[PDB]
Amino acid sequence: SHPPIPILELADHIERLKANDNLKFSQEYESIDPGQQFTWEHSNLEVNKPKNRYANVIAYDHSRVLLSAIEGIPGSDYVNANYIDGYRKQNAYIATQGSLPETFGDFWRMIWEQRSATVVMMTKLEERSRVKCDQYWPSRGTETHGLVQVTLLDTVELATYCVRTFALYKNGSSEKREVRQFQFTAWPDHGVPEHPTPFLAFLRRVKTCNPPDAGPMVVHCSAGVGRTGCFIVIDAMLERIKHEKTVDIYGHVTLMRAQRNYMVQTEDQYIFIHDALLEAVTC
Repeated sequence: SHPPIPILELADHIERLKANDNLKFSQEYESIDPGQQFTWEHSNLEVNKPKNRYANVIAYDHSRVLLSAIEGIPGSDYVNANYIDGYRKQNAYIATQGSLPETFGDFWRMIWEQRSATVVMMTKLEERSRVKCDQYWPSRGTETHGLVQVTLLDTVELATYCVRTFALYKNGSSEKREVRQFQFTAWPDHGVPEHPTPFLAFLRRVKTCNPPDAGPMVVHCSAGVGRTGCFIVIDAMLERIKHEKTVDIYGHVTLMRAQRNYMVQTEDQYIFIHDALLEAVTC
C-alpha cells in the first residue's frame, strides 16, 4: 500500500501529499510503524540513566552500539547510540545523541572501537539560548577523554558548516587514528531549512570525504533522532536514486524506526526529506 516512487513521478506524489494542508502527508507520516517489539533494558539501568541526554530518548537493545566492557565497571559497555542501515548497506551509520560531559570519554572510545572515520554533527552547540550539545572536542591542541587523547589538527570554517580534523591515540596502543567532524551550522533555530540547497551541498562534501573502507559514519544532533534521521534518510535515498531511479522514503523510515526510537521526529522533518530529494532530482 506504499510502493516505491519513480523519480519522474516524485513531484506529483509530493503535490498529492501536500494537498489540503498536508492532509495525505500527515496521514502517511503517522501510519509509520516497524511492527516489532523492542527492549531497552540497558538504557534504563541505574548506572546508565545519567548517560542519556533525554531520558525519553533511549537505545533499543538489539541495535545498540556496544563499547567493550571495562573490568570492574558495571555499565561500561553502554552508549546511547544505535546502528542504522543505509541503502543496501548494513549498519552504515551510528545515530547517537550529542554527548554529555559525563560521556565525552565513551563517545571517543566508541569512535575508536568502531573504527569510524567521519562524525556528522547536525547542530550548533547552542541555539536560541539552549544547549543542544556539549563541546566534546578541543578548541585547540590536545585533550584527554577517558582513555583517548584527541588532538585538533585543522579547522576549515565556511558559511554553512565547519570541518575539523582530529588525531586520536589510545592508552596502551601505538596506533594513530584520523577523524573528521563535519558540523552543519545552518539548520534554523525553529523548524526545518527554508531551502534544501545548503544541506544538500553539505552532504556532498561529507560523502566525498568518507573513505570507502572505514567503520560506520557517526551522525549526531541533540537526541540523535530528528536532524540525524533527516541526514541519514536523505543520504540513503540519494544512493537509491543513483542505483534504481526510485525513492521509498516511507519504507526506509519504517526500517530506521526498527533500529532507533523516533527516527525522523517531526512531520516537518518528513516533509523536508521529500523537498530535499525533489530538489536533488530536479538537478
